[PDB]
Amino acid sequence: RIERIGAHSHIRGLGLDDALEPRQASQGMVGQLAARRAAGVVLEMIREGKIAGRAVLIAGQPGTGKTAIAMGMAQALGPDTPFTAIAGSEIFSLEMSKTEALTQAFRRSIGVRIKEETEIIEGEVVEIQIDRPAKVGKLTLKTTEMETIYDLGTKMIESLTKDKVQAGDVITIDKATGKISKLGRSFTRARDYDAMGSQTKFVQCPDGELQKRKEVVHTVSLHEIDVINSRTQGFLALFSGDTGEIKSEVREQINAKVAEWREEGKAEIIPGVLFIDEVHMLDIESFSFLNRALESDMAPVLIMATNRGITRIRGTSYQSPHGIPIDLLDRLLIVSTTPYSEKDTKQILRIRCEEEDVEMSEDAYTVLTRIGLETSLRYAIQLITAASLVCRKRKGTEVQVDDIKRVYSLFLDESRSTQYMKEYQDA
Amino acid sequence: NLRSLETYEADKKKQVHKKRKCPGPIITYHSVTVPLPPARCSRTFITFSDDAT
Ligand SMILES: Nc1ncnc2c1ncn2[C@@H]1O[C@H](COP(=O)(O)OP(=O)(O)O)[C@@H](O)[C@H]1O
Repeated sequence: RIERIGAHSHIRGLGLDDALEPRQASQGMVGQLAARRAAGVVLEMIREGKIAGRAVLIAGQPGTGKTAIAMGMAQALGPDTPFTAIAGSEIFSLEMSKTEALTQAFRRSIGVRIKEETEIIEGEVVEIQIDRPAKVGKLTLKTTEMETIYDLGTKMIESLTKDKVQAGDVITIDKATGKISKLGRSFTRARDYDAMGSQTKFVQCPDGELQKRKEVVHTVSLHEIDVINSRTQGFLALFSGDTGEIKSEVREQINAKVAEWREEGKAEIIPGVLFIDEVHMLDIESFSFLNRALESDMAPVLIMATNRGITRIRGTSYQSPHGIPIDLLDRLLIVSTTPYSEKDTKQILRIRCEEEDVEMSEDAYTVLTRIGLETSLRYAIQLITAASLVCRKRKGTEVQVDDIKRVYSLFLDESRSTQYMKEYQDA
Repeated sequence: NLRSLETYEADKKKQVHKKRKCPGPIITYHSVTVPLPPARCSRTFITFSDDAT
């Protein structure tokens, strides 16, 4: 519950209507109807997943809400669909090539819902009488509507001895493997032992004696390749990034078995999204790889964001729009974000204030909207926070003009920093 | 009696056989629910066959 509000916490989805009509202000967003409708339609395409290898480029001036609309789409997509957010400079690893990192990122945003039929027996253990030779045992499971006694085997008795199960424990035994899983207790333990005090759990299902076809959908991403590349996979799946596995017999074989599962009804493919923020940092080799990697059937939807116009492509000398080669730039379609006006800026500032739980006068809102239209929006939020803190220190109830104007001089913007920078501190 | 014989064409006997096969010093861990749905609690018992154990 203790998680602080970040720069994109004010947004909590992409405000859209039944007909995908964008709204002025909803779900923490304001203005920018065109790019928001583009986000809505690409999100509909993602949730459809019928087509693979689609790319979208979010372009615009800084502070136009590129990362904002990206996080909004991520939120609107909701759980059950992977959304791999990554920065352009994260692919540069000292233990795995750029192409390998891109393959990892692509396969990481693809999920397979594996269906598994289970048969679990549950109930209340009324009698767990076990005859230890130092071989024979019987279990008396009880439910709210029926009871049954089961003769325990040697291995089952040993498993029960492993996980201590006293009378009155709510357990869920899997008839397939016999794994002992304790859920709780139905009553106290004799009220006499001067220890082991806990709370009592609710009774089990009436038909819990034998659940026939308990369906559990195990969801896992296509990053499962780490499970095969090495005999010990937890080390690679948890921390180790040195996963330069062999592409042959791993990628192709896993894809083939995933197709077999999809055809045989075991699992279903759920393509996610790969959001590369500041994609301009990718080397030209990474762009050349994305050009071809984006053509596979397992290719997720590649959302990208650029904050530049004509700029040199990293790893070469010639320039291209958005710092992306002409090929990949032409392949994808671009979503331009128009700057926000004064009203939109004021509304965004008000939404941020509401998020931060801070209140300020109308004149404060006006002067702060002015300052934000002049300097920037993020700087306006910084001033919101600073003025709220100055007001709290001042013992006031709401932020007045005298606090925003004070923190404006206390904290400087880059435009004024460079102005006072004429002291030639260093070069 | 004839009908009983013809229809006989027991698990308790197999349990008694298992007991026979037991060397004799068998310790049994036994816990049952006992009263203080109705209020109740769990009680634990550990039966020792012979004094050796
Ligand atoms: N539509 C918007 N609604 C609310 N805040 C926005 C919006 N657009 C930009 N911002 C704010 O501007 C700052 C930077 O803009 P951002 O959302 O990152 O877009 P960009 O990626 O173009 O900078 C962030 O602090 C963000 O909160």
